[PDB]
Amino acid sequence: RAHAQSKREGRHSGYGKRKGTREARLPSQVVWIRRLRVLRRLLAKYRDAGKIDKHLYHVLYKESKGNAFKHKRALVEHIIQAKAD
Amino acid sequence: GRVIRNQRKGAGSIFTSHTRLRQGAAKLRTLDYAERHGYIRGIVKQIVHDSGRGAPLAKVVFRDPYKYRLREEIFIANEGVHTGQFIYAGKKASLNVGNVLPLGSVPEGTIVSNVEEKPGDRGALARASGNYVIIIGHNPDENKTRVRLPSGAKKVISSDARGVIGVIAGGGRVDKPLLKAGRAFHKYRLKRNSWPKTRGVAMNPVDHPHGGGNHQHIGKASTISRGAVSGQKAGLIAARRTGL
Amino acid sequence: AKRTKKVGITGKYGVRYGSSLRRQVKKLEIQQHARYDCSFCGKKTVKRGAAGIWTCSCCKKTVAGGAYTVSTAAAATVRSTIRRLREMVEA
Amino acid sequence: AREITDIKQFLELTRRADVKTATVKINKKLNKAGKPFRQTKFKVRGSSSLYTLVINDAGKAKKLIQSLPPTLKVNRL
Amino acid sequence: AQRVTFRRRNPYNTRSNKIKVVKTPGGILRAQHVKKLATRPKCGDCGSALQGISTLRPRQYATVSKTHKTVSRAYGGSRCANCVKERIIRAFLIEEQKIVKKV
RNA sequence: AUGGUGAACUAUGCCUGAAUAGGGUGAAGCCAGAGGAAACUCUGGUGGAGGCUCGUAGCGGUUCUGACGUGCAAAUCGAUC
RNA sequence: UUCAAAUGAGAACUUUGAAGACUGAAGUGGGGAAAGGUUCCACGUCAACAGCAGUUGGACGUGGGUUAGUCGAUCCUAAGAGAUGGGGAAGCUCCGUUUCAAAGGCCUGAUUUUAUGCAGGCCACCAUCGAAAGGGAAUCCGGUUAAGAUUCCGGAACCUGGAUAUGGAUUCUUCACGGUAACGUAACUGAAUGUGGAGACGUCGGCGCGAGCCCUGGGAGGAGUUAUCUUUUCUUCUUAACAGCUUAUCACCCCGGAAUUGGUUUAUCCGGAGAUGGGGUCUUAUGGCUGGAAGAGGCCAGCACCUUUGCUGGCUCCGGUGCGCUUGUGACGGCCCGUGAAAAUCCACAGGAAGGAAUAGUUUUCAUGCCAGGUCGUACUGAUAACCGCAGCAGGUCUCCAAGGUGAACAGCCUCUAGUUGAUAGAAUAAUGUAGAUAAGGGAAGUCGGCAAAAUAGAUCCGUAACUUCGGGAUAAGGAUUGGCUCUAAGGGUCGAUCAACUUAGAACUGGUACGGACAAGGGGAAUCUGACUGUCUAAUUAAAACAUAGCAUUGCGAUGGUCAGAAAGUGAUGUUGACGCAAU
Ligand SMILES: [Cl-]
Ligand SMILES: [Cl-]
Ligand SMILES: [Cl-]
Ligand SMILES: [Cl-]
Ligand SMILES: [Cl-]
Ligand SMILES: [Mg+2]
Ligand SMILES: [Mg+2]
Ligand SMILES: [Mg+2]
Ligand SMILES: [Mg+2]
Ligand SMILES: [Mg+2]
Ligand SMILES: [Mg+2]
Ligand SMILES: [Mg+2]
Ligand SMILES: [Mg+2]
Ligand SMILES: [Mg+2]
Ligand SMILES: [Mg+2]
Ligand SMILES: [Mg+2]
Ligand SMILES: [Mg+2]
Ligand SMILES: [Mg+2]
Ligand SMILES: [Mg+2]
Ligand SMILES: [Mg+2]
Ligand SMILES: [Mg+2]
Ligand SMILES: [Mg+2]
Ligand SMILES: [Mg+2]
Ligand SMILES: [Mg+2]
Ligand SMILES: [Mg+2]
Ligand SMILES: [Mg+2]
Ligand SMILES: [Mg+2]
Ligand SMILES: [Mg+2]
Ligand SMILES: [Mg+2]
Ligand SMILES: [Mg+2]
Ligand SMILES: [Mg+2]
Ligand SMILES: [Mg+2]
Ligand SMILES: [Mg+2]
Ligand SMILES: [Mg+2]
Ligand SMILES: [Mg+2]
Ligand SMILES: [Mg+2]
Ligand SMILES: [Mg+2]
Ligand SMILES: [Mg+2]
Ligand SMILES: [Zn+2]
Ligand SMILES: [Zn+2]
Repeated sequence: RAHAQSKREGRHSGYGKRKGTREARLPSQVVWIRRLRVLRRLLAKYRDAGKIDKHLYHVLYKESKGNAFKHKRALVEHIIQAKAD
Repeated sequence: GRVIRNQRKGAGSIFTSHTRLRQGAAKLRTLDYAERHGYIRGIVKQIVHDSGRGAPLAKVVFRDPYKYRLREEIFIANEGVHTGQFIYAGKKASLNVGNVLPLGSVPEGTIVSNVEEKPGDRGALARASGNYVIIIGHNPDENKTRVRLPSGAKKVISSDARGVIGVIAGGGRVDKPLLKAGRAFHKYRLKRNSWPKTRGVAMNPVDHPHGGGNHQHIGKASTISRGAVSGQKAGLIAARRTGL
Repeated sequence: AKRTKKVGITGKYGVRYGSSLRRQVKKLEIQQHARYDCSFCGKKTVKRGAAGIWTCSCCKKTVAGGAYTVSTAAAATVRSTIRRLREMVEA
Repeated sequence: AREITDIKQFLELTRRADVKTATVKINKKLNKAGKPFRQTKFKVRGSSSLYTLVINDAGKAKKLIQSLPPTLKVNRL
Repeated sequence: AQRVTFRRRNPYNTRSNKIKVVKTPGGILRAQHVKKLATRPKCGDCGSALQGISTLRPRQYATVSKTHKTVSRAYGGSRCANCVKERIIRAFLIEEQKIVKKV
């Protein structure tokens, strides 16, 4: 339990403590699935709330699939700029 | 010496055909009153794969003329035949792909398949995928029909023999390289025990007429006469010529 | 991006079997794995099952065809020959 | 194995001509948001099934006991 | 960390030797042998599953009422509604077409 | 030479079952973006193919020509593979 | 391995207690298939056997022990085996399995002399054997013995076969009503014959969901530690078959009519052959609540006492988390010149032969009630001692369950549960060995030969040639970094607030410059001979350049046939086959 608390604070995680590859520790597909589900969940929420019409929703749906946005914050800012123009 | 490999196959112990997954024998309808006078209509219910056979098979259901029930037949499917299609078989059937007609009821140049050698044997000729028989003429006297066979030979067949209009489906199969020993393994796994094959010159004299010697060589002409006996017929049997 | 220059689908075989043999398999692998128009429902939903069997995802129609293509060149010629001969029997 | 919720149906089971035994169980349990109350279960032993009637009202429970047929063998706790 | 054992003499992991781990009122983990799952009845024409029909092992159908094994319609429990609709329309139109061919 | 007995080992086919961590590589198909008059050409992702690859259980048995060599053993033991 | 006690004539070896250790969940743990056959358990006992010992034992002597309508066998069929009818053979016998055969019996009507003679029709499938892992009607929990249990006891269920009554339902419109529909229900006639479904099925990949396990918060008990510290460490808090209600991705129905194309998966598929959207229907894998059921089981406290040994009290509650582990399952996707059993058995539908109501009948597919369920197997070992190897032999022998930490990991290393502590011992430390190791300077000078050994090794970042079938070569080659500690930034869910995961990057500080600190873990390069590759063989001296392989070519054959088998045959293999085939090189 004491060791787990140290790990939660960021300790024992340097290059000298890693034996598997980055993929073995955390698969890149798992990271992608988390991010795309985050982006798609936000787009449906905005469209249902009426903040975005279906025409702009469809454009942003295929941009997120095309790796246009690196995180949720980048998508929200892009929506604001699109609505500001 | 001992009994050679090609002699052991006739005993039929481990060299029998692997027929567990076969859909059934592919035959035409039994030649009956409806076929030889008029026609009878069937329906293609499904087109299915057959293990050990390149060409697909079609299941066609006909009504029993003399009993209230349905009779199912297994046909070798031709190109263009689809599920739900009506198939017409008999002397008075139309000239369409999939129909079964006597050879004397079609004009010259008609392409047919699953042709009967004799009327009623339910199909013997042009059964493999992509093969067909070409009708080249008729002889109304003596009721004979002249056709061309896939091997190129010319045969005289009775005009009452039946055949299916079209060409056997699945053609072009042998144009694709097998590319590996594994695919050859799975091919003959559904057919029979004949693969792989060990060369005779790699054996000992007790095993094969080509065996032995301080080098691998046949040592005598590989052209064997038609009159040789079992244990001698290894190589090129009754060869008229050799070379490229 | 473009991942391979010329091997295409035959990149799964690596460097084995020879280039000429891999080239021949490439032509027939693309044909057998493609989607074809259904002559019954008009959609592009026909794919091969076993060799010589072609089924449409819609409308549940199965058509007997070639080993790696829906229709071979020989089968097309046979249809024209039968159609020409049929027209000379009724009229 | 089977639970009944209608009291009128319960009395019909007690005189079904195949029922010979019954038991009464008292449970001291708590209600949704108050102090514990008294729960009683009336169990009728049929030929193939056991019927259980549960009533959470003590006042209504005592009346049911007095209404049971005398010929029925009743087991307490 | 309790470990379980088979409750029959079959020691192999076959389709008829499936088990599920359950916890008993005695507070221990014990293997529970489960039967193979049932398959829904299929339509006679299109082959899709039939709506409103119970999913049971073949022998268990004899132990349930007729309500669980049919639908209140022609060919109920044998053909689906859309396939029955096709049969009725096809039967009517063809029979009408036969009359106009007769005259 | 005559008449008999063996496929519980093993060889091969068939029928019906069961078994096989974690990694590397990243083929088709698909999405977005960039360049160009056009044909089309590049970039980033996605995807997870192979009688591919590192390496456990498993299967096999290269070397030390190691141990043993009236042995634990009429073929085994250890390391390496 | 050690100390002590007990027993005994006698104790390194038996029993008990204490201590030190190991197996470390792919076990030295807990069950089985085959094989063995009483080795199982108790009492008595030590001549022989346990290559020392023996008071002990799988030894010796005498007894005890295996309980089933629900678990298997029994039934079904698989590859295959094999009677009959017939044909061969001097003959023992051979062929063949639906075959050149007059190959057989259940629905009844007819009869109240008696039991079935006798009228139609139906059906022609035409022995039998073949699976303790395939198919398959039906059971669970708690308790109980020296040794038995899903088999005994208590409680609670279910199936099949057979008897029958009541209630309910239905009928004077004789064989039910509702919903536009998908369809719903406590029921709600149906012979021959026909059709359909279930039985019934490959493999790999990721994703969703369920169960058990793992981790964890609060609280109610018990135990450990306490010089000091620790609201702390460990442990208990459980819910079966079955039953009622309810619960679903997929699929389907109704309304409506779409380009400013929309919807939508991690994975690109769907829509005028009707999308999105709104409202509905259904499968019940699965979960929830309740009955079963707290009366059980579990954890504690207070009382009796040689004793048959109990008696009385409490508590057994409420949450969180996930690329976790194992396993089940759903919707999908990849692959084949490979497309991945059969039968018994059960149900539904189409059909309409018959039987039926008014002072009366039918439904045992609705509910309740009554009776029966035979035969054989069942103990135990399952292996460094119960099997096979001449044996209590380091060999061989099919399979299920699988905790914590480290770490990519079922690797190695340590620990909990459980199980063992068994292998003749004591003393000494010569040579020579077997096994494990280290060496100054030189660095293959050794040797047939770098044989053996050493060096390299994880991860992150940088960098990477000739050649090439353009796929590779490649971890090419060649470099740098890695601890601890204190911080910072970014990446989410539900509804401004609130809650919850280890992933990556960076910066100071710190040390005998150490940090994949044990464990774990590639030497590399330039060329020649040879086989293309993966694969295969001389069980027990040869693993290769040998065999095989894809590719290429040649030969025979159109069935009254090619190749091959047989003593013969009304006999066979290829052949459930037909030249894109079979056969021979
Ligand atoms: Cl041979
Ligand atoms: Cl198998
Ligand atoms: Cl070895
Ligand atoms: Cl020495
Ligand atoms: Cl070569
Ligand atoms: Mg990814
Ligand atoms: Mg990826
Ligand atoms: Mg040789
Ligand atoms: Mg010779
Ligand atoms: Mg010769
Ligand atoms: Mg079984
Ligand atoms: Mg054998
Ligand atoms: Mg062979
Ligand atoms: Mg390898
Ligand atoms: Mg040696
Ligand atoms: Mg010696
Ligand atoms: Mg160890
Ligand atoms: Mg240990
Ligand atoms: Mg004993
Ligand atoms: Mg002795
Ligand atoms: Mg002695
Ligand atoms: Mg016989
Ligand atoms: Mg049998
Ligand atoms: Mg026992
Ligand atoms: Mg037992
Ligand atoms: Mg023996
Ligand atoms: Mg022996
Ligand atoms: Mg030195
Ligand atoms: Mg030195
Ligand atoms: Mg030298
Ligand atoms: Mg020298
Ligand atoms: Mg070496
Ligand atoms: Mg080689
Ligand atoms: Mg490999
Ligand atoms: Mg050898
Ligand atoms: Mg060797
Ligand atoms: Mg060779
Ligand atoms: Mg045969
Ligand atoms: Zn279509
Ligand atoms: Zn349907």
